[PDB]
Amino acid sequence: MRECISIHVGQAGVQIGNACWELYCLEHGIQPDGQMPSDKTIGGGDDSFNTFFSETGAGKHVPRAVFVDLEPTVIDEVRTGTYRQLFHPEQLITGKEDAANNYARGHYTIGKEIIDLVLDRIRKLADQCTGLQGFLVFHSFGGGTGSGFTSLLMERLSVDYGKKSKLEFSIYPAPQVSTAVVEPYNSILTTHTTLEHSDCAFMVDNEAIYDICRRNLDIERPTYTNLNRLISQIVSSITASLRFDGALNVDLTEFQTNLVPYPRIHFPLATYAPVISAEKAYHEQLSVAEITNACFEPANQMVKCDPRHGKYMACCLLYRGDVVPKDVNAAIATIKTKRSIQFVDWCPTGFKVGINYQPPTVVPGGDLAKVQRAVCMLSNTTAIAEAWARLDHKFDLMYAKRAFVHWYVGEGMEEGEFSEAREDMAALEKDYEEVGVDS
Amino acid sequence: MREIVHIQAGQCGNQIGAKFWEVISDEHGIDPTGSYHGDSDLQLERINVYYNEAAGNKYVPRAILVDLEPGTMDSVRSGPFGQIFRPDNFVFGQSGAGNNWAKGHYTEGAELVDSVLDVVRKESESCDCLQGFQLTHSLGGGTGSGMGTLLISKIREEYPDRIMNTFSVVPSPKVSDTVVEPYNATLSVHQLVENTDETYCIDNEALYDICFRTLKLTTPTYGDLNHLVSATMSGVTTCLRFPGQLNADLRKLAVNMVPFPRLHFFMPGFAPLTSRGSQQYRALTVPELTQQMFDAKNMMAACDPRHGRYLTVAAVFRGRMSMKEVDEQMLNVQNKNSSYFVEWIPNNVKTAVCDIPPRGLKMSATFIGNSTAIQELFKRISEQFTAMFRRKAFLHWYTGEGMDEMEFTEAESNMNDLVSEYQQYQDATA
Amino acid sequence: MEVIELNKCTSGQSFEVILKPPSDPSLEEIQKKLEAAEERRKYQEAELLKHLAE
Amino acid sequence: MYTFVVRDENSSVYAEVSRLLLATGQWKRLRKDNPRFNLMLGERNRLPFGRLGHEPGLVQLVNYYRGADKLCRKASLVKLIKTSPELSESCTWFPESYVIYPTNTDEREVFLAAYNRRREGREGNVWIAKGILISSEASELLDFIDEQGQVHVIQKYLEKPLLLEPGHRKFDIRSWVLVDHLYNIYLYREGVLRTSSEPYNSANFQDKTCHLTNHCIQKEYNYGRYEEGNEMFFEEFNQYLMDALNTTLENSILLQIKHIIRSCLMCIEPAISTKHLHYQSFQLFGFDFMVDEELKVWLIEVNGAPACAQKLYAELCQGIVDVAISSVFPLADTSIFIKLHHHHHH
Ligand SMILES: CN[C@H](C(=O)N[C@H](C(=O)N(C)[C@H](/C=C(/C)C(=O)O)C(C)C)C(C)(C)C)C(C)(C)c1ccccc1
Ligand SMILES: Nc1nc2c(ncn2[C@@H]2O[C@H](COP(=O)(O)OP(=O)(O)OP(=O)(O)O)[C@@H](O)[C@H]2O)c(=O)[nH]1
Ligand SMILES: Nc1ncnc2c1ncn2[C@@H]1O[C@H](COP(=O)(O)OP(=O)(O)CP(=O)(O)O)[C@@H](O)[C@H]1O
Ligand SMILES: Nc1nc2c(ncn2[C@@H]2O[C@H](COP(=O)(O)OP(=O)(O)O)[C@@H](O)[C@H]2O)c(=O)[nH]1
Ligand SMILES: [Ca+2]
Ligand SMILES: [Ca+2]
Ligand SMILES: [Ca+2]
Ligand SMILES: [Mg+2]
Ligand SMILES: [Mg+2]
Repeated sequence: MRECISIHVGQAGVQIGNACWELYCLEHGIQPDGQMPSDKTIGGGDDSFNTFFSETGAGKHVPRAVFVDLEPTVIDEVRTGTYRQLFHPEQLITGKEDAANNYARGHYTIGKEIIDLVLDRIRKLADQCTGLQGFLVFHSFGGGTGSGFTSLLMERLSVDYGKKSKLEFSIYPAPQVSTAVVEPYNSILTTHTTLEHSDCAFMVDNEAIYDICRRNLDIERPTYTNLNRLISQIVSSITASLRFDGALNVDLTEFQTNLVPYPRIHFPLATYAPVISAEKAYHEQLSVAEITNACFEPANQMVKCDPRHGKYMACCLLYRGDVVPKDVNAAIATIKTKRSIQFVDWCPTGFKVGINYQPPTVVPGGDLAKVQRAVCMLSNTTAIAEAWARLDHKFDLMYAKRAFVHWYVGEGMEEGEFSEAREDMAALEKDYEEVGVDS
Repeated sequence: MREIVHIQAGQCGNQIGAKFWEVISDEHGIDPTGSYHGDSDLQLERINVYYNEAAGNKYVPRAILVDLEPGTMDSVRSGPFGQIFRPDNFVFGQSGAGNNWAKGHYTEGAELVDSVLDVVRKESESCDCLQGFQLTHSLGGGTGSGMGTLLISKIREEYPDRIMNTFSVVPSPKVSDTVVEPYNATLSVHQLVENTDETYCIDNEALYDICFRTLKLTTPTYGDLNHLVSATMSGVTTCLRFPGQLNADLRKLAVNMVPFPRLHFFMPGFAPLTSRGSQQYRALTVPELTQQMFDAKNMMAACDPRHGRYLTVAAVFRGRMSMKEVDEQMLNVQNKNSSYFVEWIPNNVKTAVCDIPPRGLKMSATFIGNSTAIQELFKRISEQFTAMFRRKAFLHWYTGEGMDEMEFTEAESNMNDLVSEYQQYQDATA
Repeated sequence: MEVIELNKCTSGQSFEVILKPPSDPSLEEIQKKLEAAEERRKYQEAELLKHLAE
Repeated sequence: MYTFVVRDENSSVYAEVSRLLLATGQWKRLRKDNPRFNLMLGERNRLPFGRLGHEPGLVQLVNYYRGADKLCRKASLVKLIKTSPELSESCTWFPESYVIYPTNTDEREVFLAAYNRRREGREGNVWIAKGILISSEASELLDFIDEQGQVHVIQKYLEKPLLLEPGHRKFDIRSWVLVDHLYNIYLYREGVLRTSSEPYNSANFQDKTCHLTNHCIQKEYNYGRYEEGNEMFFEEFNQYLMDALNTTLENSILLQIKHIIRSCLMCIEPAISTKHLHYQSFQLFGFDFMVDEELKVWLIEVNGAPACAQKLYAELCQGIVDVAISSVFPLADTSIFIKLHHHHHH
């Protein structure tokens, strides 16, 4: 058993962390006070859930988590909310003033005066770890803290923990719920800076999630709370193999092996089904074939893009609920004949399958209906580069006029860091195109 | 917790400044004594942005009141919310500035400014985390204009990493016949371009025309003009004072609104336009608000927005309404008039919704627009300036206080540079 | 077609199905980068204070 | 007010559609990089399909189907037919064809396999390359291919074309097909024969004003003799099939054409359909057919950005607007197309 530390950075990172640990707690029957009736090794152990929780003699299970925000409002909500007791005060780190939507202010200006403290609070978790594998990091691409401080933090964990794996959960900016017009700038900056330091990153476009909520949960205007509950189910789905017994994706290293042959191309697409509104009076339970087939609908992806026009390098299916291999194999047989699924030549056309029999747990009074069976496909497809293209085009439009750049120069960043970050993305979109297209 | 220090200067500054404290103090349920009597915790969550707390759970505006004559400050002191302001924050001279920028900036004002800074300093030091300063003043007189700009320069010296914001009333000959206003205002604009981060241009041309043409007031008074100012100020500060996501502090607003450090002069608008007293019986639908807040006739700066392009926009809807319908309408204005929004700043329109409406209304909308059409404002001032300056007329009042003609020439040039930069981006394209 | 690495347990099972075969900055360099940015902010601030002083 | 942008200046067809849209006074044109359009009329290359359908508040439609290039490049078309079981190598309406590269994948050896059973049957053995040359002699083409640089196609040449009289002439048929956003397949009722003007010279292959029926290669070498611009339309060609062959256009040719069109597009429907997508596509294709003396129809090529013929621009472009666009974006307040559908039960 090897432990994992979750780092949640900025409002989006924190709020989504909140949502994930609430769900993790309900999944493993851990209560708000930290007590776990089902756990019989009081005060310790090396069960699979202990990858995410440490224990005390008083019988208390505490996240291997650190929340950091440069302003305090959001982490205060954690400190006074339903899960207040679960966390130790030293795990919740806040500043006085925030990064004001500026990567440079978050990286260079405010980053400096707080990086050493955060590394120290992380080190206090790593020294309760018999065999740490590495970290899961949660942040927004578009916030000042989320982008600027995260990339600094990533650089430092590479140095103080070189042999350790780092996974990201990253919120890609959408105008329907964004709060800054500079989100493209921050997004490119932080991507450039974090790319060598990250082993595997799962992007979630707030646009995709927002629409899934309108379309499938009948929510007139989704809030972060709606979005985050949905996101937390996808995350939970992804991490389930680290927290439960199984033989697939049992460690962070395996995510890289199973999902990322070419290191820079480390952005797998997540697709999830079924998402069903809790208010739906009558619901016909969806079969294995049907929800597997929904995994190849763009409408169900975390990023809208079209995988028919790219190539796959890998694909895992992660099932929760009443599912057996026989049904999965038949579903995959019909689906291959019906759909456009082209792998790269240097990869086998196949799927690694993971079934966990426990059906998905939903938050009571949440918007999601309980379902008999659900699935989350993770596919490394060059189609995801469409999201890079979009973000780069917007960056080009603004940067051609130097709009807003003075705000970054004013924090000590050099203008040339902009074009260098943009060169790195140009090469990135180039790498995706070589891999994915022929003539 | 992110405190703002407010300063109000000169007759105009203090008149609108007082009205602002009346209006917001009522939105946050504070009464003339300074006691909370509201019935919502939304009212108090961010009360420390503008009020200090005091013994007996007392709220006290973080407000410095400045003038070179006593007159108006005795009118502040014995108006409705007069008692609420902290008495040692009244800083006043005796002489007045005689509508003369130079006196306010270089002679009479320099004597007073140190005492205002002492009061600013005492207010800055009890602040958990000071975000910056907002100044209310006119640009056409001597104190708010000349001394006000002096203050700004000095505050930036002591707090160079805090945000500076002004609500600056621009003069118009439709409202004042004092002949040197264009001088005073060109000299102030010079200061403003260099040393503020955000300026709300509140044009007395526009406020008068709104009162006359739209509110059908045949003899608008300063009371009527100020009712419009206070509603706009209430609206443009909503996101700072209530819980919220977008433009919730001065720095974040600035980053969203100012693509180029010099182009930080904003056009505010309001819907629905009301005259004081008379009630408004129909609530507006969300479409009417949207169409109106973007109407030229609802702008507090007398510029035609169809003559420019919007660099950035912030919209704030107040009241109980469908966010779905607001997003739809906000999206429909941009998609139906997309050529008026610069295409090289994607998604440049940002929209917030606060559940508390302003007193007297079920629904309202405030618009803040950084548009290239504001150049019309600076050209107008510049035309009036040049007509006098080219014969050196009225200059002896300024040269008599130590100034050189050079200083006028530099100022005219800087304001003409400003105007051409607006033009540059008006014409730009991807 | 071909199922492999079948693993079963009380919680679930996993396997692979195959339809077709084939055919770094130092602590130092960081503290530097941050420190240069800070000097750049100090210079920018000093120039302004120089200007305010004139 | 719907809005649109134009990103191919050189398109005969969409020039006309702009004009028709503007003229409704319910469409406003935007500058080419303004992202807030209902409709894009796109460039021919590196069209940014990846930036479509992410402007909230706007239903977005484009005049190309991403992926349709697989139909419309000779290389890919040939590949698509062999490889796709719905089409297959059995396929009897496409000329036996082969992809060949220079030596600067390939199936050169497999080309020879057939070349040396026609030289071991002494029958017809004329082939065609893809700048384009016909020869009986393999290496005169193979050495022609390596000496040109690009990837090419070798295709059995059709020695026994149907010939028009008077003239002993050759021709191809060009049909215009509109596929809308619902994947309705609409065949425009007017098509056109693109005739040769100079008797089909069998035993000589250099004098190519007779073997190639391209409007441009006839002009620049008897142009205008039997019909305007070497263009025979359908009333005429039908009438001639009646008089001279006792049949109709519908029966002898058009059924094969409809069949061939349906099969090509149904084949790729799963790969390109925009049915569940966040943006919507339509596209005008031009299919090019040969007819042999037996009245057997053969598919020559598919064009992804076809031009119309002068007389027909008006009617076609109106019809593109009617069915492709105003179906997605209705106005306030005689069908020139034949819809291709067929659900046989087996
Ligand atoms: C003689 N100038 C007029 C004026 O000053 N009028 C004054 C005026 O209207 N004043 C001062 C108002 C203000 C108050 C408080 C009031 O109580 O009236 C206006 C300007 C808002 C006044 C008091 C002399 C009648 C003025 C309105 C500027 C004007 C300008 C151009 C063409 C015609 C009239
Ligand atoms: N899905 C989701 N997105 C969020 C949430 N909170 C903020 N965002 C998004 O993240 C981006 C804004 O970043 P934030 O996380 O607010 O920024 P921050 O990290 O707090 O940075 P500063 O405030 O600049 O210090 C925008 O695209 C928002 O839509 C959240 O709870 N869920
Ligand atoms: N296998 C074959 N048998 C007989 N004739 C053929 C043939 N392949 C091509 N041709 C003739 O050559 C002409 C031109 O070939 P093709 O149409 O492939 O080139 P192209 O793409 O440059 C013109 P377009 O795009 O309008 O079809 C055809 O119209 C036809 O007359
Ligand atoms: N809108 C408005 N404008 C005012 C008011 N009082 C004065 N003005 C205008 O302000 C300018 C005169 O400045 P004033 O503030 O009186 O001079 P100061 O006291 O020396 O700063 C002229 O343009 C006047 O029209 C007011 O209460 N409201
Ligand atoms: Ca235990
Ligand atoms: Ca004196
Ligand atoms: Ca002193
Ligand atoms: Mg934040
Ligand atoms: Mg006065």
